[PDB]
Amino acid sequence: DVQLQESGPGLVKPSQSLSLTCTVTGYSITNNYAWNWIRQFPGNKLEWMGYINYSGTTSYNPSLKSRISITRDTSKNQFFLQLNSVTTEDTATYFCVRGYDYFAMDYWGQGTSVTVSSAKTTPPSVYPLAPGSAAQTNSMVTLGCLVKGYFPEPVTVTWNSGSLSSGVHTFPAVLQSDLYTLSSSVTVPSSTWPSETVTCNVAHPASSTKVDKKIVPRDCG
Amino acid sequence: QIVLTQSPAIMSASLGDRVTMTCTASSSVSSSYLHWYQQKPGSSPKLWIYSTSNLASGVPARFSGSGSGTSYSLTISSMEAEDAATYYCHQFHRSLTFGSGTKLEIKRADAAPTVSIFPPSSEQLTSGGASVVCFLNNFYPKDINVKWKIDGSERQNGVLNSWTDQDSKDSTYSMSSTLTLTKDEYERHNSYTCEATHKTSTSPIVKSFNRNEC
Amino acid sequence: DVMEHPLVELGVSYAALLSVIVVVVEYTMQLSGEYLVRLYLVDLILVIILWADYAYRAYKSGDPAGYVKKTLYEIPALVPAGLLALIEGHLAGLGLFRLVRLLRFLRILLIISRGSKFLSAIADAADKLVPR
Repeated sequence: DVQLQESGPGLVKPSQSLSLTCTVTGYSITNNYAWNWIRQFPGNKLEWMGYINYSGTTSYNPSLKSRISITRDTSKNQFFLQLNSVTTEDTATYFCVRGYDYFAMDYWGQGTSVTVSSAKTTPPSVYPLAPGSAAQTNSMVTLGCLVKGYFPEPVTVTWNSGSLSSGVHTFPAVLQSDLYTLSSSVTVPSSTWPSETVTCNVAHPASSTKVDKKIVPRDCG
Repeated sequence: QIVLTQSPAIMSASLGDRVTMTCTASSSVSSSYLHWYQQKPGSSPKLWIYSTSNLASGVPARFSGSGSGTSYSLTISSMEAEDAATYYCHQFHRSLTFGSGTKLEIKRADAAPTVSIFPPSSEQLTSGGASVVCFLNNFYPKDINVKWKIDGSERQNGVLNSWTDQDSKDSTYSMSSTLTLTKDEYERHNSYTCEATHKTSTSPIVKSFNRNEC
Repeated sequence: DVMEHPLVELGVSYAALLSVIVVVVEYTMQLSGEYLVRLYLVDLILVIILWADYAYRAYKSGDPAGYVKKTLYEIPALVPAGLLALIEGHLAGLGLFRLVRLLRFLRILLIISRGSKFLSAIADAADKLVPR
């Protein structure tokens, strides 16, 4: 059972070097085939970066030739990737992959997300989103929570500590100006809210932040 | 070094429909080096068809690959739910290059969006910010027009939209549209409206609130 | 007009030993290019020397054809090592890894074949010095 696993820092500063390690098990990288690094950008475009085959020879994507280096440590059955002077555009998910006959990529690592940014770790601000009910009414009610200004990804959003899981939509995050923002909406029966408490739980592991925000009906004062 | 252009870029098919997607190369590619991969959000791509027409081990018989030279295709005799994914072609000549991908979605009955608008929270205003949020949930198809009108006038600046991937259960789409303003900007106007025009009705869906009545 | 001068008999035998040394140097020494190319040139000259000798014994001994079919195990050794290296690289560059495997085996046969001729050389040398 051939298996590849990538490892290394998920964050890198612009101008610096990105380094990743691939540990292979179930097959020896000196036996045969090509051992590749393939990345996928945020928009999902795939790009082959280069490889080092069983004999140690390397082959690189011409657009990266002057910035990359792929090496290996046969005693540990691992191969490495080094990409110099990285920029914002090198943000992507990196995969270590085996190149079988005709370069068919038969075994892929699960991939590791690398973000290239100058931003510092920042916890999100969490705001409750409650209806102003100006001709609102209808069998269902939608509530939400805005999570903005955080870095890096990801954040985890749940409702009522997870007990409220149906009718939830947590949107993909977007970069506003080097910081991420997203919102999550939850739709519950009109009999549920505001009668019963509805709370958004937001966790941001990178900043060791955990916040709960109660959705309140435009306060009585 | 050749370029692989995949078409359609995005397509939807009803379960049971015949599905065909194409990989067109800028220059002739040897059939032994043309491979296809299937990828679903959250996971790595999987070898699906190799050397033009050879199905990978776990791949169901409904799939087939064909082609030669500068034109190849991947066909699904009968679309199944688990086939919804993005497919990529790949080739080698002087270097290794990937196609632009074809995202295959599930077609379902049209559904109008449920629209909700939300004024900035009192907590955010105290901090000096003012984000107005609008959710357009569970609609189909994904095509939709969303506009923000402040005191009646359309505004595009400060608007960011985010779409969820097609829902695994109901096959619908949902999106958020957020208008980010400073507290000062927000306080210069009264009416805030999010308007959505979708195939399901010639009449746009409009949700609004008046700031000075909050 | 068979140039079978003892100076040739000496060289043919001496080439069988050097041909084996070639494989050892290729395996042991981590030669790169310039020095690696020189190694393969030496090997090429050696294989040609041995190429002749073999074709010779072939012609006489019950004429060509017949002989070769009995001494096929001697063919693999007569393949220039630089030729296999050149081929392997070209095959790997094209991702023809299944073939790289077979080429690998052909290299094994080449080593065994030369080792076989190696032993014959020594045995023959022992005879010329201490006949028996």
